[PDB]
Amino acid sequence: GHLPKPTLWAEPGSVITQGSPVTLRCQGGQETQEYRLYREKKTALWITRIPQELVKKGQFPIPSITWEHAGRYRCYYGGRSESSDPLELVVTGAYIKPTLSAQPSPVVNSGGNVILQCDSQVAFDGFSLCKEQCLNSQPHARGSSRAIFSVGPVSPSRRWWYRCYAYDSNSPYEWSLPSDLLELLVL
Amino acid sequence: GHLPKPTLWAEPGSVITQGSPVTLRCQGGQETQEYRLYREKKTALWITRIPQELVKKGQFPIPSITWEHAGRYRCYYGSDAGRSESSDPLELVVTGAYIKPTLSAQPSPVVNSGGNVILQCDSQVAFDGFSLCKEQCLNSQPRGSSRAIFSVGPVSPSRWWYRCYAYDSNSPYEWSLPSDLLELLVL
Repeated sequence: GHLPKPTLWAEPGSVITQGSPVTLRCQGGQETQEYRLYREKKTALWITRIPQELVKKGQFPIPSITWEHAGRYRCYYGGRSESSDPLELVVTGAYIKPTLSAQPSPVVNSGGNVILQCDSQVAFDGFSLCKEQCLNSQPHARGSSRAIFSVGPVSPSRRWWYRCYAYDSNSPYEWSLPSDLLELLVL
Repeated sequence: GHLPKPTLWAEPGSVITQGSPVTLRCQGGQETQEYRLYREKKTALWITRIPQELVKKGQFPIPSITWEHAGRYRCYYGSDAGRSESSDPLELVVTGAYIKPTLSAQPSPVVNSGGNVILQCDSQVAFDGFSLCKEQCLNSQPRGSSRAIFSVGPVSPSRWWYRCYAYDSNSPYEWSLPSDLLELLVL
């Protein structure tokens, strides 16, 4: 027949601060069941610890996330369906926090673009920029562990709040503590 | 080095009524990278008409979307000094190809907070695929014929509007006209 690849998502989201709650949702449609979540590359042990009741409903809750929970996940149901697109679960708070700046400034004209700079006091091969949806960048040419991002066009009609993270690619799903919140003043 | 897989999204979204504009974004680290957008299973000619000015900024606009625009896209950046993995896929859907299905509450649009309700998507003509969208979407199956059943998890006050669609699995990104909006009422 036609078993549509299910939809996988995290609530409240996929980038969650260590110690905090989150619930992985897999839902193909109807009231139920044969949902099967698994982490890519290394079996995730908490999944096996989810009450069949929640699994038929496609709810895989994590009361208190830990670095061990991080990873790329996919789920399916069942004949079976294709695996859902990957959901990368991220935990933050593992390394010192970088600093986020807007060059030249947070104040920018409507429809314009601004360069956001993420600087780390300790070297890293990976940086992330999220808007309270993240962007992933490698370091930038001239900087001692700094990634620079380009955001725009900005518009007043929208909220432009950012935070950036530094991480080691050896474990791409464990990010540093978030940077202070950076608010863009569109004009 | 380390080449972080780019983030690929669409503005204003991945479900666009036929005739409307839509801009697919593929972004990464710097101000300009050699981004490359491509569709799966069938090459997308429209991507080649994109000026290099936009491409370097990772922008790939579609002024007026058509059936031929629907599809599974991914992108990456660099050159064979280093190209990144392809971004997570983005399924670009185009709606309004078929007669709209009817969407109903099973037993009713007014439910107790924390409760679950069954949504039914019915079509006057056979379709092997259905989709339910919260004004994201989860796709379902019938299932000998014509209807789809979706179960929406713990309903909470902290807004619930839905529209459903019908489609052919042999053309999974071309959806029908949307059913009327269905507002759920929490008590």
